[PDB]
Amino acid sequence: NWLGGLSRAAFPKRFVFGTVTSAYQVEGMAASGGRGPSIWDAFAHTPGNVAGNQNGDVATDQYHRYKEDVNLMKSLNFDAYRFSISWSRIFPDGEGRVNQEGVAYYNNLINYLLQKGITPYVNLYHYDLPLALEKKYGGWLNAKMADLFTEYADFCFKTFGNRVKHWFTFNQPRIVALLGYDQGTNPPKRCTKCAAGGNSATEPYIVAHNFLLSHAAAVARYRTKYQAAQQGKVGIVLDFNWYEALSNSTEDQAAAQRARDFHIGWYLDPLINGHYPQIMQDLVKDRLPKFTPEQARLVKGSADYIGINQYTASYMKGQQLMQQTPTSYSADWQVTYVFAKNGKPIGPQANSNWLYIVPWGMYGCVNYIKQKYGNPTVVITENGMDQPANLSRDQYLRDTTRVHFYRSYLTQLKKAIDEGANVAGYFAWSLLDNFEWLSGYTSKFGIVYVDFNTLERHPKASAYWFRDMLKH
Ligand SMILES: OC[C@H]1O[C@@H](O[C@H]2[C@H](O)[C@@H](O)[C@H](O[C@H]3[C@H](O)[C@@H](O)[C@H](O[C@H]4[C@H](O)[C@@H](O)[C@H](O[C@H]5[C@H](O)[C@@H](O)[C@H](O)O[C@@H]5CO)O[C@@H]4CO)O[C@@H]3CO)O[C@@H]2CO)[C@H](O)[C@@H](O)[C@@H]1O
Ligand SMILES: [Zn+2]
Repeated sequence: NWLGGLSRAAFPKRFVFGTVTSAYQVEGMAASGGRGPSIWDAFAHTPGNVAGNQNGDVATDQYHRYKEDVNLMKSLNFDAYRFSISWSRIFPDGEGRVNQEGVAYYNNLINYLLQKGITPYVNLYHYDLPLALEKKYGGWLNAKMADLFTEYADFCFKTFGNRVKHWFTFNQPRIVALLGYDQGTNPPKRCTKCAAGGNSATEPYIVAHNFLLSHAAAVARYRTKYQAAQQGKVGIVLDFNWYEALSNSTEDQAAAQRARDFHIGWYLDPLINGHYPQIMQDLVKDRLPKFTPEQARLVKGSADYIGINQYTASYMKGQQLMQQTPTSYSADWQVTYVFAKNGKPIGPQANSNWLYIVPWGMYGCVNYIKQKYGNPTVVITENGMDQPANLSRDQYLRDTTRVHFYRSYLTQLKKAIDEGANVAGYFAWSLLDNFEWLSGYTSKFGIVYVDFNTLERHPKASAYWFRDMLKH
């Protein structure tokens, strides 16, 4: 059977299923309704930055259509919806004056969700730093971001927190650090060679440190001011792809473990244990900022749950560790990526070149966190795959590969949960085809097809798969 034995009965009582979007990727009205620009508006409006010179000005127009989209998610039997608030739609300059029209939108969206029995899971930040803060403060390079972010979070808690009980601060700070400040391919386009300036060896570490301090400060504000009355939770969303040793050699096993530590441990060791991974301290040395005892104690235990975005897996090959002139965060790991073993690829690729379909990576990641970090409450906050550009509507709708993807990945998630992993929920990326950052509209991740000419929504086979799997 096409469900392959999956249903709500196959998961724990009260396990949460949802779909996910992010503000810039779906809302549209990017320069309307009082919204100020983000670093993504500026970046996407520069010729050559995004596929087809596309941008999120209109995107899926969820701003106008949100009731349609909520009706659709309810009809597909989801329990929850993860979306983000655009900082610059609330505070067009990132601080100071509140855009009341922006506030009204999120009130309307949250209220409709609740009216329809869909639980809002709300991200405060999803790459979309207000342009004004980038220009005035230097963005995430500036330790002052902790104060600026805390003040924004405080406003959101006060304004929405009587209704919203599930918050996330950040989405994938690793990718902000990597793409914004190591490779310089996402805004602010910083790197050692980059026109904007930068230093691929130092800035990714400064940026990560500031995300951690900002998360901790926002959570401290929630707990001391709002939580007694509101009784909600705040976590963080971190990407984690699985790393498997290419062989059972000491060097390959060490390499895979180094990759895990530089990828997820970078954030989870501070959040769970109050320090960076030992290997990162050993290899990165004075380029890795030091938490004071007070900061470390603020960061430790500051996530009520850990969101994990899980997509893919790689093999890892290792080498003797060597003294080397620092060049970048990526090069600091001293590992070699490998995508085949015994002459067989680890899995076929989706439309995105980085996205290898490897369902057992889901089990890898979930098991690893359970065993290493004392089984923290985890929520799978994104999982999904993409179709390419230029298909016909019907080809988009017959998304047989995506159906297989969800059945296989969720089977592997079920295996990990059945072995005792503390996973509380699962969210599909994405509800809708949307603006996929550098890929623009050339990458289709949705379980619902969006015709980008007419803006019409049409559920794909994977949407109906979820509907069948999730019927109550
Ligand atoms: O995209 C859907 C949805 O997901 C969330 O964010 C995504 C994000 O959009 C993607 O950009 C990001 O992609 C990263 C991959 O997950 C990650 O595996 C990949 O790793 C690179 C690595 O950075 C790179 O150094 C490495 O290069 C090696 C070469 O492969 C070798 O041949 C060469 O010899 O050596 C170099 C380095 O030693 O390769 C791998 C790629 O295979 O990096 C990607 C970024 O480039 O994934 C995110 C999720 O993990 C987001 O929430 C949503 O908004 C978004 O729409
Ligand atoms: Zn519209």
